[PDB]
Amino acid sequence: ARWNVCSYCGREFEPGTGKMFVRNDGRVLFFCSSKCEKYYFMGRNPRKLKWTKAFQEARLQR
Amino acid sequence: KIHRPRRGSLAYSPRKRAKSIVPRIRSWPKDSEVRMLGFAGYKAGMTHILMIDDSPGLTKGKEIFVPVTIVEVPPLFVYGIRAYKQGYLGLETATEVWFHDLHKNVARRIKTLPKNYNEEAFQAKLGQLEDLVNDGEIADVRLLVHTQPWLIGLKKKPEVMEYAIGGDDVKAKFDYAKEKIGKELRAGEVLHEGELLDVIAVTKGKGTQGPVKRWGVKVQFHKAQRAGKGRHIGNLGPWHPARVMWTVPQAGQMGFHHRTEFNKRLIAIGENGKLVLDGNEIEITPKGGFPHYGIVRSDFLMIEGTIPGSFKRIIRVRPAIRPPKKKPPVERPQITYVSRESKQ
Amino acid sequence: PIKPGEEVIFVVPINKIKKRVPRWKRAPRAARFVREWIARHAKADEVIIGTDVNEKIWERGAEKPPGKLRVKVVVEESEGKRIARVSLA
RNA sequence: GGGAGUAGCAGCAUAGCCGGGUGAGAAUCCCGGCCGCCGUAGGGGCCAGGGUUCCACGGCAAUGUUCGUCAGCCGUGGGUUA
RNA sequence: AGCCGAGGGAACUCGGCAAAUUGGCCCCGUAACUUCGGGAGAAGGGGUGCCUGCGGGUGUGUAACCCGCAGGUCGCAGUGAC
RNA sequence: CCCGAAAACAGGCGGCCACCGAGGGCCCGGGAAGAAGACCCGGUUGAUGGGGCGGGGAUGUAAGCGGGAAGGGAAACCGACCCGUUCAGUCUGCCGCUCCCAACAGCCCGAGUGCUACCGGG
Ligand SMILES: [Zn+2]
Repeated sequence: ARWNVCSYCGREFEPGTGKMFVRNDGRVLFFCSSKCEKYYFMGRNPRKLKWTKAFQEARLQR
Repeated sequence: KIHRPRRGSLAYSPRKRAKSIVPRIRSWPKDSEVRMLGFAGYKAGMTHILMIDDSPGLTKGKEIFVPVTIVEVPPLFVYGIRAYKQGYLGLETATEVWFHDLHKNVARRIKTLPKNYNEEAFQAKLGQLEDLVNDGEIADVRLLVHTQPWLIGLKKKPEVMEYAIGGDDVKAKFDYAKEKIGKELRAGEVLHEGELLDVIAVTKGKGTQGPVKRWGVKVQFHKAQRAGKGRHIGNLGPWHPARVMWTVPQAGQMGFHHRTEFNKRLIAIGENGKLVLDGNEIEITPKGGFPHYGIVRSDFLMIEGTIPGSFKRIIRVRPAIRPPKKKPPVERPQITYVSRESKQ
Repeated sequence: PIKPGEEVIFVVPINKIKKRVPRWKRAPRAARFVREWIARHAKADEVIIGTDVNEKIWERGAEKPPGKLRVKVVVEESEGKRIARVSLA
């Protein structure tokens, strides 16, 4: 009954939900929503979005 | 020649609108324990849990995702006792006895209640029925019950029903019924965690539908789609017999049918909106409330899987008239997680 | 009812008739909805809508009237039956 | 006569709303405002053909695919200068 | 009469019917065959927005119309619709 | 398991009224129900719809103001875009609390009999 962490928004999401994506090089990824999956695959930058944690990352990086 | 099975079943015909929104029970199970053989409540919503598997089969002993339905069950009121005798063909009612003090709202279902009917008259009628049953004429005893929808603020007009009693002695059944009448009855006194149940309700309505969706008919070739016949059947039959056969699929009413399900497992029984997992007391109501149904506040059943009906519909439950041979244990399973996040 | 004199602010939900009609008929239906709603909620026998209310309803063309109107209402009682007048708020 | 108070009065340019007026009577006629369509044509000019359909006043039995106080409809009077 | 559809991609059908794909401009590059005129826009590949400036052509022109360059910056997408 | 008192032996039970009026319908506020009809919930012994105020949710951080910005211009100033105020602003065919507005006022159907053989009891 473990909560997973999303690779785009950085939030925790509950057991029984979400997606695991696998790349043929073994690298794994975790998504909480089709929104985040789609944005990742199309190439929106999360460091610019004020509802992610990478945004606080970049705010420190300033 | 190409062979294939026919489209749809003929076992649920005629596919018409149900006679009543309150569902009727036709058959009862044979139980040795002297108890009331069912309960009734209102459907609230769905969630999921993570539990350790119990039932025989592969996956046993592992942590699995399980969908769950919640049914709110306020206590019922027992207002009557009926006696049945054997007539020429089948059973026929011999007589009825009622309680004298009934809620003001019951008159919304039963417009004509007696005028005075005091307690001493009620007791004399009980005595008459007792002596009648004490001879050997009587063959079955049933309870008369009404819901109390006003505790949970859903409505004020109750639903009135009849429920059978288990065992094989009319006198035992009558002693039970006489110790029950005039009082409120709870689901924990009737049901046991871990049982298998049959659920009964009227399904969601969908109005008039065509044969593609009502029977699983195929959509014709794209030439016919451009001709004006895509969602039609080919023909109504052959030259002879020179009439339309009742087995040919046609459009009509879909949904709002009487239906029965088999072998749904009872996971847990809750009280006052709470469930106790590991000493804690957690709320099943998700953040924001159930969609199209508010907060659960009285008592609730957790049933595995899905059940017929819309949200605020009346549900009836009975124990397992047709269970398998490798039942799982009658005991609440080990639950590791219950979801109570927002559902809208 | 409401006392004549007193100006009463009323919020008219026009979202309740969207999807009852096709898009190009949404504003002419909204006008009738406003009229009937105010008649009901002010217990009036006649309602007089202002040009300002009409122009606010037709501002964005015939397909996009606002979901909620804020309107002042003033009732005048005359020959018995009451008569309502609608303005913007 | 039955078919039947049924089909049709959609499809190629989906258009009306608010206030005021006239009148026995107004979804359909007039005024104002808002909202819309055409915009190398649905705008302007003018052959052939038609022949008074032109103008004003007064009307609504019939005509106009519905209504009509309106009208290329009906009636009474006028109107084309080298 | 129109819009979108996960995974697969003609397994549909007499038959890829119908629908879909491509698409404007500049630069690179371009086969067999040939009546040497063509084939040929063959095929195929790269780029394109906004802002801040710098240069050229004709012209008397800090008039007008055209041809190039550098830098900064935003978006899934710059012949962004047509 | 599904349909099933029009099953012509056209059923059983309990209760109410008659031998002015029990009961039912139109009407009103609405869906979980719906081609017209039908079905279900409520109608001030009230949270049925709206409003207000709170929860949950979808997008993605508003306008204005201020500070920067490759560069240009004596200087003032221009300047796509960036930063802060700012999980913001907008919306919500979901939930809860609260009588602030409307569920008013009415109108329509509607059972009543006698002869013969009586039955079982006066
Ligand atoms: Zn995420």
